[PDB]
Amino acid sequence: KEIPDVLVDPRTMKRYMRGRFLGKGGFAKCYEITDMDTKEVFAGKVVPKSMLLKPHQKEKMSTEIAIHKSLDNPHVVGFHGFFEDDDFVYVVLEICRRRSLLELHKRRKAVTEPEARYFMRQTIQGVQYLHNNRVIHRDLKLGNLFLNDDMDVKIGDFGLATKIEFDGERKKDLPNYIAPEVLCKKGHSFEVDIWSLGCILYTLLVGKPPFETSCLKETYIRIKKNEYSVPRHINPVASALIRRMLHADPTLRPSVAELLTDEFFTSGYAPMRLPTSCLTVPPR
Ligand SMILES: COc1cc(C(=O)NC2CCN(C)CC2)ccc1Nc1cc2c(cn1)c(C)nn2-c1cc(Cl)cc(-c2ccccc2C(N)=O)c1
Repeated sequence: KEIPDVLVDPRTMKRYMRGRFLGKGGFAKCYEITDMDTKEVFAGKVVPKSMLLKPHQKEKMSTEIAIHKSLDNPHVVGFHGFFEDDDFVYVVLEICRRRSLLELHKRRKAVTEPEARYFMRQTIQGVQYLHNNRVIHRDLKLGNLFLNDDMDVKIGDFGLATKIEFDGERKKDLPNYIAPEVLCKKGHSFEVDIWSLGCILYTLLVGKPPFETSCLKETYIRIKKNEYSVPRHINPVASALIRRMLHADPTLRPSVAELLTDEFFTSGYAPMRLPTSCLTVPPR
């Protein structure tokens, strides 16, 4: 079914002109949308109701919107309202004009140490806010680390995110870099996100995923067993941090707060801004 050229809500009663198709994710298709009065530009996820004909799936999306709406941080995707007409359910989000950290990784392979510091730093900051407000992301990947014209990392996609309700809650229900305890159904918590970060750091510094195999089932074996190695070519202080962040036992992975203070960040060069050049070539 045809998607409207102009998107109006009812709510805020603003008109959104559907512009260039940016891409797709699952059932969602994302278009660049411009505010018809203010000319301000946003990135609107478009989901058809036909995708959420089930009440079960319809929840997962209204769980996600619930959490995202409450968020407000320079390292999280700005949530800017949601609405629906009869055919589609729309979500209006912060435009990130430099794709994600994936497209960067694929085009760059291994990035330099001082870069990964900059990207980790920023990502871990937004992960902190998330944890401070009692949220777990649970599907942290390079495709979720969005970049804008300033090269700022801005965490997105909460389709597998939950918010903890009581003190020491352990979650059992239900992703890319899933932790061992997510697999063994032993019950997960805040420390699954640290594992994703440990992975991301690896993937960045090394140039390939740590549990990267051709077969899907093979991957799940690799993780459970704790089957990885950091190539000798990596800085010891960096491999060290990587190894802690990937520890088998959840209760020994570093806390979000303990990450920033770690030698890795505080030992070598850590630039405060990166040029757009980095999207294709190493910085000089
Ligand atoms: C303006 O900067 C952008 C350029 C491009 C780009 O280079 N597109 C090319 C893709 C291939 N086609 C053939 C030509 C155009 C994509 C997204 C941009 N910006 C952007 C995207 C955003 C957001 C904010 N800003 C938010 C918030 N969400 N998304 C978002 C969300 C989901 Cl679910 C999908 C996708 C998506 C768009 C394309 C490919 C892949 C994906 C993908 N699956 O991640 C994007």
